[PDB]
Amino acid sequence: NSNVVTMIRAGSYPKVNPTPTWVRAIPFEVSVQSGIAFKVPVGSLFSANFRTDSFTSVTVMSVRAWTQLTPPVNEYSFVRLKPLFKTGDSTEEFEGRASNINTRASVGYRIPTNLRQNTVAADNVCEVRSNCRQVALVISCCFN
Amino acid sequence: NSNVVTMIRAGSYPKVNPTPTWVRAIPFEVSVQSGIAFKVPVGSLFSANFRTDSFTSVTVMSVRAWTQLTPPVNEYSFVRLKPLFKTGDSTEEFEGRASNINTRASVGYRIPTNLRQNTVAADNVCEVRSNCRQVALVISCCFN
Amino acid sequence: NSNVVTMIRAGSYPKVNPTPTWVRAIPFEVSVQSGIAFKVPVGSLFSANFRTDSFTSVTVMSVRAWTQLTPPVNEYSFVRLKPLFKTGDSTEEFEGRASNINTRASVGYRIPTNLRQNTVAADNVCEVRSNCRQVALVISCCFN
Amino acid sequence: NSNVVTMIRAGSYPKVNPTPTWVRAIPFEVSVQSGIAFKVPVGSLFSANFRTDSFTSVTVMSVRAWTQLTPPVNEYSFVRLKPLFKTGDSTEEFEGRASNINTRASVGYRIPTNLRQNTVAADNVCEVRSNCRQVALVISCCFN
Amino acid sequence: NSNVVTMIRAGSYPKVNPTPTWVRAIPFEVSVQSGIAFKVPVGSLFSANFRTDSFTSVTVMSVRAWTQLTPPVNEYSFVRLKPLFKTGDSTEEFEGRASNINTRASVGYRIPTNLRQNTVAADNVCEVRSNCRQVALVISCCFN
Amino acid sequence: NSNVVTMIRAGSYPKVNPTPTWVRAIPFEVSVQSGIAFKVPVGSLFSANFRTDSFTSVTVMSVRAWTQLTPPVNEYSFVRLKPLFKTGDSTEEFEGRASNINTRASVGYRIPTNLRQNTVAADNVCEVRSNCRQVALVISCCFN
Amino acid sequence: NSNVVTMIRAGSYPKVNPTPTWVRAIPFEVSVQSGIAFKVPVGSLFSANFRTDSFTSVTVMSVRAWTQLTPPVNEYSFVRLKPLFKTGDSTEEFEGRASNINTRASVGYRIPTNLRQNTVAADNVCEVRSNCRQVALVISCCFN
RNA sequence: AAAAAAAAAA
RNA sequence: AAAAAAAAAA
RNA sequence: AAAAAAAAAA
RNA sequence: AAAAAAAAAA
RNA sequence: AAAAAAAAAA
RNA sequence: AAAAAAAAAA
RNA sequence: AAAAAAAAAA
RNA sequence: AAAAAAAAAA
RNA sequence: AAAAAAAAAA
RNA sequence: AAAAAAAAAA
RNA sequence: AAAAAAAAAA
RNA sequence: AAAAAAAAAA
RNA sequence: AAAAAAAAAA
RNA sequence: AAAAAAAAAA
Ligand SMILES: [Mg+2]
Repeated sequence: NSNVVTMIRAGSYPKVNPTPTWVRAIPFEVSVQSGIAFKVPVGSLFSANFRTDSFTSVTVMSVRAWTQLTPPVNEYSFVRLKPLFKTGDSTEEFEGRASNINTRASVGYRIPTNLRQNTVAADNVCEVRSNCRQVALVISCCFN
Repeated sequence: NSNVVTMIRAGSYPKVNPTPTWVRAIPFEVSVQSGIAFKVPVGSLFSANFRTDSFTSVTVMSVRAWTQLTPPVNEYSFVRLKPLFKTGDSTEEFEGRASNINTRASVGYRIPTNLRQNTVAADNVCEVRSNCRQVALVISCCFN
Repeated sequence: NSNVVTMIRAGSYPKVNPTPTWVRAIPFEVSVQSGIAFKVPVGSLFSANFRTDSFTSVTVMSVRAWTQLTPPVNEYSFVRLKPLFKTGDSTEEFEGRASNINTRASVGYRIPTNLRQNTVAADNVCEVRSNCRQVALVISCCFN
Repeated sequence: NSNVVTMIRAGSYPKVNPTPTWVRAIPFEVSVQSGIAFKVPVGSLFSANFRTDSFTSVTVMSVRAWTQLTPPVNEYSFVRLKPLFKTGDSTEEFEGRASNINTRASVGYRIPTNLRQNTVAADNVCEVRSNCRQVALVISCCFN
Repeated sequence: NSNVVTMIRAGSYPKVNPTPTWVRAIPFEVSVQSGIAFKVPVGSLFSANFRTDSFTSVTVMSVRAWTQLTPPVNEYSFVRLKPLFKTGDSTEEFEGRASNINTRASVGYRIPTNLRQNTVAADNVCEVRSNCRQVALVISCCFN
Repeated sequence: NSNVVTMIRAGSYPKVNPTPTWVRAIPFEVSVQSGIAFKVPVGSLFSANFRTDSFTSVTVMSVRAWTQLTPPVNEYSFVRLKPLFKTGDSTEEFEGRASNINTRASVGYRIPTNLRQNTVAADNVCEVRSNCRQVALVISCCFN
Repeated sequence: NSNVVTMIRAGSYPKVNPTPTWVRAIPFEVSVQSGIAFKVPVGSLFSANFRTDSFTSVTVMSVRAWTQLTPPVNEYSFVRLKPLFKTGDSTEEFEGRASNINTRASVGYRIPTNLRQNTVAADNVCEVRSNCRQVALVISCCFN
């Protein structure tokens, strides 16, 4: 291959965009109480910690959740997700349970194309229920 | 295709990275004086205006330059690029000229693999000369 | 085939969901006045009569309508449907007419993928007009 | 694909059913005492928690069971299932044991076609034995 | 081919619609001031000048823009487009620049299927920025 | 498919037309006396009710007619169409009759290419005769 | 194709005929009394209402008949045709009956080649019988 | 499956 | 015969 | 797709 | 042999 | 079926 | 390469 | 894709 | 059409 | 050449 | 997919 | 990749 | 191996 | 030779 | 015979 700088024969000025979209997998944790649902706010996805603080909207594609701390004594971990939407909340309760007490439970759901509109910081993604005090989420989304 | 949320059968917690790399084409302008070379600082690529203020290093891959304002009366636009590098500056003067007084002049150079190390805000990309008072740059780079 | 119970060699505890989605064709009637349009509420679709009282949202896919009573003397039955949407109402008036006075008139419309968002009880599906005093609807939808 | 509503050329009024059947996998737990068998009532499957409170009969196809709490000290989890039938109870004791003390034990059984009649709330599905204080069941059935 | 009127053997009365949908490319102009973004209202698309005054909703599919007057002295024309959405505004700034001072600058963007819902007169399509005092827009859209 | 807005690399300003042509099937009704021909005016086709009030000309391609009310006692419906043209009226009498007293009569005629000139609101399409007091027309035409 | 008049290189004066033959399907109605046969006169086919008043002879090829008014209460329509010929009358009674009280009855017969001689106004085609007071006839014939 | 009108593309 | 939902399986 | 009547053509 | 108009057919 | 002049096209 | 108009030809 | 100048190689 | 980054899949 | 909307057809 | 035990069949 | 339930379709 | 976003190429 | 129940296997 | 740098070309 080349070992020196070489000339590019550029032409006209291209179409440009200083502030493009970005397809991402955002990891973050939320704290949960026993037997009480926690609504996950979209605003959690806008943070300098993720290089995403310059965005104001995001299109969520899929949501996956793991338990992040150990469960109560005698119990296996579990986590439930209930999808939420601005045009109408769901009542599905997708649930995963561990089969080894020392292991995370996990579950996720995919959002269909007809429901992939933008959300803003004030919106919510889903409700989380778990017998563990922390749940780790990984959300796949397109920032725009 | 599906019209409702569906279950994902997630497994172990994956490898994650909250602060990933980003391949970009960054557009910005600089002011140049007649007969005086202008050193383009790498720090210009780190700005909230480009969603890149969270990075501190970047690997520049190629530089393209267009004249941005009209040339002096009776002349055609021209722009020159001289590559700069921390381990040793170049003396090439890649030059483009307009063939129509009303049109931009353009030129670019590609940086070879063996010279694609990181730069930081205090470093310089290249020297620009032009008979126009502004030059528009589009730099292809990998933020990391 | 087997005539007795046989063992299943079950494995880890699976992903579960106690409240799944349901793809349905719901049949109900509405009362129509002459010359006056009737707005069909989405809330009609949530009812123990359909096994759907546990849902709060629904994604409507297609609407079909039939006249359910005889037309006025000398007339042939007709029915019109005007689609309604929360992001903006349509002005189409899909219309079916009977070619035999003793026969139902019918018409339907399909909602495109890009408009299949959720609707809740307070929302409306469409407007119905008819010269018959009742209209029977069958709505294809996904409860979620 | 289409971006707007389009007409459907509906025909005669179709055959309809407002209360269809539903093929389901229902997950619930039961409390078990040491040394004592627990009869699992069919009535557990009818509940608003499963969107099934509108059904009065169900045809059970297969039963699967997992231990839901940790076993006694020094022991590995186990669970046994004895199938029950209105025309005559079985004496099989399908049994699963854990090979890791921290792991659920599991077992299931399939009901043959010739024994898939309806069962109502007063009937029983099976007997459960376990050295763990709770057992999680998933039952595959057709509500009708 | 035939030179006279001939008979059609028509059948039963068909499904009809007196107010159908219309796929269109609407051309119009907006006035913009330097350094100020102009929000383009959807209501611009409803006008007798386009035969569209009888619609109240539209699904926007793509937006293209051109500069419509000459740029300031010594400058090349430019135009930026920032998409707007009811469910959440974007921060992209799609930009095109002229390479001959006597030529229009142009740029455009396409709206994805998941974001093609309806918009009414009070909604906005996008923000426009330019150094030219007028910008010509051509919007591909579906009136319904 | 794509889930976010993407750039279009627009070129030169295209050819545009804010007021285009429209191929339509227009349904309307006319009142008829027994034994008396009714001349159907072309102006019926220009109406806000059809989104056509901005057109002043139209090219009729085909005419189809149905009886719209029940026939006199003891009779079967019938309907006759006689084409009219500015350059010379026809004397054809295309006729349809019902074979069931409860059923619409219908007939149609196609206009040949050499006769597809423009007509204006003061022109006439055809003559209608029927033993029913109302006739329903569906005209296929091109508005220009 | 050509858009202007063009020359024909005509030759010798051709064979001509100002009064050609005409294959036609003539529709007309006759009045019938209960229990009485009606002889259909051939003269009914020579009329300005059919553009045939310039013919004095006709060759009848086939005869079809429909009932034209409702039958008496409780009865289904029927119609009978008995062919008549100048060289000798038939005694067949081709009959058709309705299977729905509201629909027309119909029947017809074909005249074989050996019997297709000319007929004039004073001749008869056939005898009609019917329990309906009017019968509609369509006769396929060659005017010469 | 072919065609006309409007839209969009390689 | 293809595709979407819930269930079951090699 | 075949046949009759009228028209036109290689 | 191909086409238009009227008629008839599988 | 080939060619020239004017027009129009993929 | 196909077509229209004028011309010319086997 | 072919050629010249400089460099490197099987 | 090939390659790099992020995302997603059999 | 493929697709959407309106129209027409075997 | 092959085999042993019990059952059943062309 | 095959089969059962509810939905939709050529 | 197929797809989306950003980049680059024939 | 195909199938059901129990057992054993690549 | 393949490649890099500079030049020139279809
Ligand atoms: Mg009937």
